[PDB]
Amino acid sequence: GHKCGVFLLNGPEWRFNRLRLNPDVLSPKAVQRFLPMVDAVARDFSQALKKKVLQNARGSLTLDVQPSIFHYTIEASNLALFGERLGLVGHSPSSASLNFLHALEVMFKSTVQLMFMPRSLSRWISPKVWKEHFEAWDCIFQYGDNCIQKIYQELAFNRPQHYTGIVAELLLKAELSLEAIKANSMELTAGSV
Amino acid sequence: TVLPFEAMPQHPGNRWLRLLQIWREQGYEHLHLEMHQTFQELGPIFRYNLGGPRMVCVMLPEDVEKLQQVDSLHPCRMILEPWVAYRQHRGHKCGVFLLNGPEWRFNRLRLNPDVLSPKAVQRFLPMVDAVARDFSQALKKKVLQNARGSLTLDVQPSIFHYTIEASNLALFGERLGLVGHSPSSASLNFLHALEVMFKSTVQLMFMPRSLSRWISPKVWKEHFEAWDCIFQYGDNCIQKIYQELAFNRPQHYTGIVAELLLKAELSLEAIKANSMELTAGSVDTTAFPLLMTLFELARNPDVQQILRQESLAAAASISEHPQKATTELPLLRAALKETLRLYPVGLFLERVVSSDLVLQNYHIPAGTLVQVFLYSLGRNAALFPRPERYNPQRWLDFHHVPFGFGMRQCLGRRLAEAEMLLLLHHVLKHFLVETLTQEDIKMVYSFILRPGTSPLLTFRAI
Ligand code: HEM
Ligand SMILES: N#Cc1ccc([C@H]2CCCc3cncn32)cc1
Ligand SMILES: N#Cc1ccc([C@H]2CCCc3cncn32)cc1
Repeated sequence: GHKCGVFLLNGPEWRFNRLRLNPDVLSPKAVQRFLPMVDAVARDFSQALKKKVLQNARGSLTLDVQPSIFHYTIEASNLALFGERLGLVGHSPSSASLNFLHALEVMFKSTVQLMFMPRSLSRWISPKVWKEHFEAWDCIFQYGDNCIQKIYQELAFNRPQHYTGIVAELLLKAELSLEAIKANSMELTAGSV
Repeated sequence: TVLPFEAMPQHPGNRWLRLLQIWREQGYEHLHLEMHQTFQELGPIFRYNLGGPRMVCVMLPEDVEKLQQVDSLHPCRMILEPWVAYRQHRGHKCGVFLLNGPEWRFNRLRLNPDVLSPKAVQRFLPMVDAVARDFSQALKKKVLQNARGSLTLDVQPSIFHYTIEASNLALFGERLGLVGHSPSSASLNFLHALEVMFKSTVQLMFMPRSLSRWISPKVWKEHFEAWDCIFQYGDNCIQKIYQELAFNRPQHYTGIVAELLLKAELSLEAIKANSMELTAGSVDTTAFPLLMTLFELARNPDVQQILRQESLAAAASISEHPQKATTELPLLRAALKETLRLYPVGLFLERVVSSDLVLQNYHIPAGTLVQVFLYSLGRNAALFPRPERYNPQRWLDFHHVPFGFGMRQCLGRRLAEAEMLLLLHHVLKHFLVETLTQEDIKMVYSFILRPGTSPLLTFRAI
């Protein structure tokens, strides 16, 4: 019963959505506000690596950086988007963050398995892939739907003067319906990783 | 004038059809509601067909007062089969919560001075205060990491870990690492086991062991396995302290249990049993009321501002002497009572009557189990005008009995109060509590009464 965000829309619904999203997501003015938040996180990343690095006699650290990079993008995104700092740079992955990387992976995998046949074949030829596909999006939606509940409640009580992320500007303007803000808020939260 | 015990209205139900309803559903989560809607329809008092055994359910302060007059020297409450059974299966002694008679009284009189005595509270408050402070400091470090300077979360986990941290410090002088860090596997196992233990208590306590023996044999296995992990959390705690105090006696204060050990007026086995009850007993019963309070404050901004104002007022004097929190925060003490009026953790008081007595003008025969139902008592519109309204001032003036009464009334009462009192104190001086969730939280019975849902709270630092 959800609405589709811009990534999934065609026609006039799309344009109506997109034009209310540019100013706060894409514009040089938008950037000017969320870039210092992004920068803080990126500073934090390097600050955390350097600490771990200087603990070694050889002043180096050799690792798979994929895990920390993925958590970097989740942090910087959640900040820019939702004004929130999750503790995912220079600290372990949380079970929520890991469950979400995993769901996105499955979602994409299982996206490939369904994309290429019409619904009426996949229906009975691969029922367990639909069941799988939907469960990933359930997990995905739960995550992003967390962020929204948090900020939605926060904003019901005090409407800040300073900049606190992209979704705030969105809610505050209320140019878009709540369902629309939700759908797009989800796409950015899934898409930004 | 006085009427025969059988003149009393009867509860409609069966001890048998409820056996099965529990058998089937693996619980009895609506008990409180069902009991409430039975008082509505039958008046302040009714008997239940236990099938020979006599039980009466009452809801009036009038009737609590009558019941205390009949507390003997050895007030009895019903033997709680599954819990006692675990003690006999493992040969451990019983604690004050499970003892009756002379053995009860011997234990109780040697536990009051260090667990409940206001002298004791004066020694352990300042420790409790430290955990309460550590809790708001932790919250405020996180809150201030967010741009809107607020955190919106489910607090239940961290509330539960507070009551473990504080209890353990009050009790053992041990500061586990549990506030402003993550739950341990020892923590989550303990909480899990406590919950399982309550759950199974319900599944077993409504039918005799002869029946449950073969009706739910693995529910018994579940209960014991739960206790096993509970008695292993507690024993670990005691073995630590017992071996410290064998090697030297401190001259300063270092806990409720230590005082007991140093005095050795009770045998090691007796101390062991009681510490167990105190360790298991000081977690869920403190944490739920505390949670419930945060929620009523969250949904009564006005009552919260009064409380904060009186906590900013008392702020400097209290940090200077934490032991003063009891006398500088009466409005907050009241809110607690108000929380418990509405959300009484222990649903019932109960007495197996030593003497004939007369309630609501019926004859009550000796050896009758009289249960008092607090959910109804405190929701009795006629005694608490606008009962559905959260109003601490109500208590500023026998209507407050959620810890019980007489010699038997909760031994952890003053510890429970201090832990809730100090946490709220520090949350209020640092944060505004907020929710959009203004609709009532459905309570639920598994041995204790507890929120079924956990509301999403926002903590905004000022
Ligand atoms: C809000 C918190 C609490 C509430 C509402 C509560 C409630 C009660 C109630 C209703 C009783 C029945 C007493 C009677 O029948 O007269 C009781 C007894 C008891 N409680 Fe609590 N309790 C709380 C917290 C605690 C804590 C924190 C501890 C441990 C430190 C504890 C340990 C005990 C013990 C050992 C008894 C048995 C006392 C006896 O039979 O003499 N309780 N409590
Ligand atoms: N919902 C959603 C959602 C999840 C991931 C994306 C990602 C992955 C697909 C290609 C792409 C372009 N821009 C972002 N994306 C886009 C949307
Ligand atoms: N052992 C034990 C034990 C565990 C939990 C409790 C709790 C739950 C039952 C009602 C109550 C009153 N005071 C504390 N409690 C009491 C004893």
